[PDB]
Order: sequence, then structure tokens, then C-alpha cells
Amino acid sequence: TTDGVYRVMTRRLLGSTQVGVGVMQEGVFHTMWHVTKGAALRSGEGRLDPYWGDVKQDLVSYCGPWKLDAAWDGLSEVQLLAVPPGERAKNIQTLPGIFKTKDGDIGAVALDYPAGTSGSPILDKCGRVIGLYGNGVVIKNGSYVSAITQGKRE
Amino acid sequence: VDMYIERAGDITWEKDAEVTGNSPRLDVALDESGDFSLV
Ligand SMILES: CCCC[C@@H]1NC(=O)[C@H](CCCCN)NC(=O)Cc2cccc(c2)CNC(=O)CNC(=O)[C@H](NC(=N)N)CCCCNC1=O
Repeated sequence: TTDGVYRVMTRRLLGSTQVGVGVMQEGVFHTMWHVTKGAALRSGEGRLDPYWGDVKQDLVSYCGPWKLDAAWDGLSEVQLLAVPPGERAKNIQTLPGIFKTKDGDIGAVALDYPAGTSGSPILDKCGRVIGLYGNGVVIKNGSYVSAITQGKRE
Repeated sequence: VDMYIERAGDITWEKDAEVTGNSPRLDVALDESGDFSLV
């Protein structure tokens, strides 16, 4: 459980598929629910058990409660640290747009990556994780916009 | 199914990074299952 960004992989009898990405911080693994469906993970020889999650937020944490507390400031540019299948991590800077909902505004990034990039962290300028990439919408021309999805550190 | 994790890098902001993408203003609904849909 060393700090960093990780690929989430599945394999059966043949090769592996990258289904997503997540963040290890403070001994807890953080990813999107749709990546793991809330099931247990292997890390080397160890097992990581689901601890907290919420399907409406599309989030799940392993080993402990959600630790990522930084918030988008509602103003500044951010970076997606994209970890696409078969490619090394890369930083993409963008000025978020906004998902306007009946319950308030959520920052959203107009950046389009493969499905298995889900869970890649979005960063503020201090390198803090302000949310995870990959729960979004497809707009009229077929391009993609992802919410900056962040949980609550209780 | 063996679902497992593999380390892929450090989490660091990149100075002088490539900037891209617009800043769309979208009306969306979030359902109880976690689906976002355009209104
Ligand atoms: C429950 C599981 C959620 C899974 C989640 N999908 C999403 O948020 C959206 C939600 C749409 C609104 C729902 N109310 N789901 C899609 O985008 C599906 C989709 C739709 C049209 C076409 C394609 C894929 C083909 N694209 C790819 O095969 C790779 N790219 C893509 O798949 C998307 N880009 C694109 N231009 N369509 C980028 C996906 C980024 C990671 N997130 C996801 O995979």
C-alpha cells in the first residue's frame, strides 16, 4: 500500500485488461465504484477489502475510510494525471467547466480517454488529489466531459 | 476473476504542462445509481 497511482487490472486464464486506476494515500486505496463494482482487490500477495463506498458518488475506498479531502477551488486550472491502458502516466492541464445540478455545481473536465482510465486522479497545483476522473456525460458531438468526483473525509 | 493493482507512478503536478480542453457549462441530473445524464 505504498502511496502513488495504480492501475486496476483483471485477468482470467489469458492476458490482462486494465479496467481502471486509483490512488493509494494514507494506507487507503481510492477508486471509482464502476471500476471494481465494490469487490475485493489483490495487491501483490495481499488482499484489500472494501471499507467505504457510495454508488451515487461512484466511489469506493479499500482498507480504511476515504482520505482525499482536497477540493477544487472553483477557479483554478487543474491537471488530470491520466493513466491510460498501455501508456505511462501523463499530466494534462485544463480549466474545468461545470456540471450544474439541482443540488449545486460540480467541476467537470472536457478530457477524453479510454474507459480503463477511470479512477485517474485530478490534481490541484499543490499536487493534492481534488477528485477522480471517469464519471461523466457524452455531449452532442460524441466528446466526453467528466465530473471531478470527490468523496468526503469524515 | 483476479482483480489486482499495479503501481503506475508518483502523484505530482507537472510544471509548464500542456493545456487543452474547453470549459463546458452543462445541465445534468445525477440519479441514485450514480449515472449523470444531460437534462
Ligand atoms: C457505468 C460505467 C461508466 C463508465 C464511464 N463512462 C462514462 O462516464 C460515460 C457515461 C455516459 C452518460 C451516461 N448517462 N459513458 C460513455 O462514454 C459510454 C460511451 C458512449 C458512446 C461511445 C462510447 C462509449 C465508445 N467509447 C469508448 O469505448 C471509449 N471512450 C469512452 O468510453 C468515453 N468517451 C467518449 N467519448 N464516449 C470516456 C470514458 C472515460 C472513463 N469513464 C467511463 O468509462
